[PDB]
Amino acid sequence: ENTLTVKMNDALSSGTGENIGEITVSETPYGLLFTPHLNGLTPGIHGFHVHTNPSCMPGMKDGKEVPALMAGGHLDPEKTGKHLGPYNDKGHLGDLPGLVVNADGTATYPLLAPRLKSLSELKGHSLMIHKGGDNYSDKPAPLGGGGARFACGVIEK
Amino acid sequence: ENTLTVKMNDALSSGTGENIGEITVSETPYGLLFTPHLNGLTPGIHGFHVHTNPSCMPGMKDGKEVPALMAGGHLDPEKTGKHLGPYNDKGHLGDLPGLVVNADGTATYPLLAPRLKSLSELKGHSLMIHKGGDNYSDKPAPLGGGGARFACGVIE
Ligand SMILES: [Cu+2]
Ligand SMILES: [Cu+2]
Ligand SMILES: [Zn+2]
Ligand SMILES: [Zn+2]
Repeated sequence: ENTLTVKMNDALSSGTGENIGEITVSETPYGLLFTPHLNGLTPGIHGFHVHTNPSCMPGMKDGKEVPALMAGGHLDPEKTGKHLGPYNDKGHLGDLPGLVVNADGTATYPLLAPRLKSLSELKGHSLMIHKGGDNYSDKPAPLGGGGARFACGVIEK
Repeated sequence: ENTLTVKMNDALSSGTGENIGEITVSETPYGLLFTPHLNGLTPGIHGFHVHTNPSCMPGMKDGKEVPALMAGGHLDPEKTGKHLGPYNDKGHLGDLPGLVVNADGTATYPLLAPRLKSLSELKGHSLMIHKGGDNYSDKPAPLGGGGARFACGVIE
């Protein structure tokens, strides 16, 4: 393909929740462009990453159900172990720019991830929108401060 | 490392208004990164572009003083005459990603312009923040719908 469309749903401790739209991913000469067509989100910047597993299912951790835990960690085929954002090749390949949410809860602003070059790199993985933001660092909080997983979609094929 | 710090000031019909912070420009392997440290803006997305002239002063047009008119138009060394945004090399080279302003009126979210590669490409030009947004197209409104010029900073 030259584009793909990822449906995004809210992540619940019990499974999958409300559909909040889709994200269209296209290839550009500068990398992958993520153009959201979403609603249902808190205004501001949200952590936004490709995660390793093609699942948005919840999982148990320290006694409690965690929404979208089965998506696994940030996509990291080079096993860097480091959350350094979309502009640093020393960290997770799955680190995308923060998702920008408008005051009415829609997300429309397009996001360029220059380190990703082909839609093939997304196949068999998941897209994640977090409750918190992303300062592209593991300091002062791990994983950019994204925290909990709010919405999720699977890229199959 | 080599970075530029561009002070940004409100643009008024009578001249230059109050400072609203600065934008730090850095070079990355993927292009220039504009990291804003601004305040005093309306929440939302603002048209954000490099303009040709190293001035932010106002000027008269069709009988009215226009804020920051002296910056000229969008930087366009290839004379494309088209506004197509930061990801499309068929339009103005000066087209940057829209400036993201938080609910409290501050701008902190960093913006990558992949088509710009060296800080030297910004010397002798200006950075412009518009009142309106930017849909990276000349339709439905020309120049992405940025409209009037709200704040501006000279580089060199
Ligand atoms: Cu994530
Ligand atoms: Cu402009
Ligand atoms: Zn990461
Ligand atoms: Zn333009």
